[PDB]
Parts: sequence; C-alpha cells; structure tokens
Amino acid sequence: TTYADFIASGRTGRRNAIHD
Amino acid sequence: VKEFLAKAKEDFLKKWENPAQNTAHLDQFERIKTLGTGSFGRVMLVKHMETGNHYAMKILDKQKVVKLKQIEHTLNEKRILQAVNFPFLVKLEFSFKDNSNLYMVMEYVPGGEMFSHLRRIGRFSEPHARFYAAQIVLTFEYLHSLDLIYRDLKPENLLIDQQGYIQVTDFGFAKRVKGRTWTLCGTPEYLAPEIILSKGYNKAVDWWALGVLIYEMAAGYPPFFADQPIQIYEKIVSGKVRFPSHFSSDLKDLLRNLLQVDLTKRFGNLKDGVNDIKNHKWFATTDWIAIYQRKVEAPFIPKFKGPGDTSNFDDYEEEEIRVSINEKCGKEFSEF
Ligand SMILES: Cc1n[nH]c2ccc(-c3cncc(OC[C@@H](N)Cc4cccc(OCC5CCCCC5)c4)c3)cc12
Repeated sequence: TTYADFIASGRTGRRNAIHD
Repeated sequence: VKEFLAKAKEDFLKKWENPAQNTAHLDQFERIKTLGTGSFGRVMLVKHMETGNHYAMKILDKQKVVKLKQIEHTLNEKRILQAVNFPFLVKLEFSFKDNSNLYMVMEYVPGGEMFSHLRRIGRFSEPHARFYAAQIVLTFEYLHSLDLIYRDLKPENLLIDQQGYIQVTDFGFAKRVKGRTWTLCGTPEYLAPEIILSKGYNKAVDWWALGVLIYEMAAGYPPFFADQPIQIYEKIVSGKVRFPSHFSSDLKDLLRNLLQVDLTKRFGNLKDGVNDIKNHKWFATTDWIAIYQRKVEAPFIPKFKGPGDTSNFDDYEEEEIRVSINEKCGKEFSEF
C-alpha cells in the first residue's frame, strides 16, 4: 500500500527546505 | 472582499514603507523552551516579564544566515511580518538584534504543528482538510493581493491555535514580487514544476503547494515522495498523479486543476483567479465569510493544560544563547 511505502520511507519526518 | 483587500492593502503599504525597528531587547524576555529548530535558527517559548505574556521568539544566527545566503530573504521576512495582518497569520509583535543574532517575537500558538497531528492521526477527513484549506485559500488571497508570494507551505509550517484554527508561520521565503521571480526555494515535496525547471515563476506556485497540502491532508502522505529530492522532482515534473480510493470525485478533480503542470491551465493562476478554487465543487459547503470570522465549527480543538503549555510540541536539545562581544554582520543586517 502507498501508505506503507510512505511509512517505510525516510521521508516521514520533518522535511527541511532547500535554501540553495 | 475587494473592499476588504483595498483597505488592508493600505495598512500594509503604510507599514511596508515605514517598517518598525528595535522595539525590544533580549533581557526583557525570559527563556523557557525550544519548540522548533532550523539550519540558521531555533524557536523558543518565551515570557515577557513586563506583561507576563508568552511569545514565540525566533532567534536567527546572523553568521549562519550569511553562509546559507539568506540575508535578503531574512530582511524580506521581518519587513513583511511587521506590516501584514490576518486572522490566520502569526503576529510579528517585536523585532531586534544584538551582536550575534536577529530576533522576531510573535504571538505564541500553543496547538502545535499540523504536521504532528497529521502524522499521529494518519489522515484528516475531507471536511477536516477542507476546513484548513479554506484558511490557506483566504490567506493566499490576502498576501497575493499585496504582491507577496509565500513559497513555503507545508504541515511543518502550519500551527493550530486554541479555537482550532490554523496559523501560517515562517516567512523566510515570503517576498513582495510584482512580476516573475527566480529564486529556487521551498521544500522538495511541495516544489511546483516551474521552480524545479528553473524557469521563473509567480504566485501560481502558492496554489500548487496548496493542492499538495490538501492531498497530504486527505491521504496521510504526499502525492510525490521518494527518499531523495531528484526522484521526487521527476515525479513532480512528470504530469502524473494518483489519488487514494476514498478521495471524493470533487476532491480528485479539484486536485487535478491545482496540481496542473501547465501553469496556463492551473487553477488559481487563471483569469478568475482564486474564485476557480473558492467556487469549486469540493468547496460548495464552505461559507468563506464564516471561516474568515472564525465562527465555523473547528473539527478538532487541541488541548491546553495551562498558559505556556507545550505538550503539543516535541522536545529539542536546549542550547544556551551566545552573544559575542563583537558585532558580526553590521551592514548586511543594518535595516533589521
Ligand atoms: C510556536 C510558535 N508560536 N507562535 C509562532 C509564530 C511563528 C513561528 C515560526 C516562525 N518561523 C519559522 C518557524 O518554523 C520553521 C520550521 N518549521 C522549518 C523547518 C521545517 C522542517 C524541518 C526543519 O529543520 C530540520 C533540521 C535540519 C538540520 C538542522 C536543524 C533543523 C525546519 C516557526 C512559531 C510560533
């Protein structure tokens, strides 16, 4: 399930912005 | 609306043309706790000893701002916040600086980050997501009318107040722009296609991020994710999107126009502008003036165990504030 692939990825924490 | 904006534009212009400076000092505030952190600053709960009020104070390391090339951006942020005003915008109450840092004291929003609530709960129901999206819609209509592009919409930057309403935070990329702009900035998952394709862009990027927010709010996850920006960027500039099965048709549709790569076909950036959004089916039940007046029933009310409570914020390693005996970046931040 997408929800699973999501939860299993390294992108469920706070996502910082790219200044550059 | 058009009567409201005009008037509002006039107050902003007043303050925008004569921005306020050095209206407070560090020693007047008592340090209480870190509720957020960043690449060049941290945010702390603070209490103003004279009034006994709690504020959110944003401390920016001036040297970290220079290394990361954010002087102008930082100067933009302060200049816009001391001049804007809206029910869903955090308030820049005071600002000042010292040898080492820049400071922005604002109204404290005890509800915590939508991010947190969103992650913990999994996903919001459409009526719940719709309630917050409306708030973001009006806020963007406000800002936009004043020629400001927000550029950093994301759960992490949205705060829930006491009455259960959202409060936009972080204006590090906000900027008064009449005409194309080129700065590459924001957060990966929320980057419009024009931005990633280095082609100059406009307010239309704020509406694409809106659609991203909504989807993430109704699905529990982002429409474009992977474990590394590039792979996320390909998905973004792909022109493909997949919606969950519970997403209503009106919702899939609304997202289809919002998440349109063809910025000459993307809702919000059309001839009737924002109305293509506000008058969209998914929004049929929304009483916009009601939302603006904060009289609509909040889907969820965060809990406050007392003034200055912080259970809705994570714990961050505390680091003492240091102020060198020498000014570090005088001219760069002279107008702050
Ligand atoms: C509370 C409160 N009440 N009232 C307020 C009014 C305003 C603001 C506020 C103002 N400006 C910015 C704010 O937060 C920005 C923060 N979400 C940005 C952010 C997002 C994801 C990951 C991050 O670092 C990730 C890590 C990368 C590596 C270095 C450390 C950070 C950083 C918040 C807060 C409050």
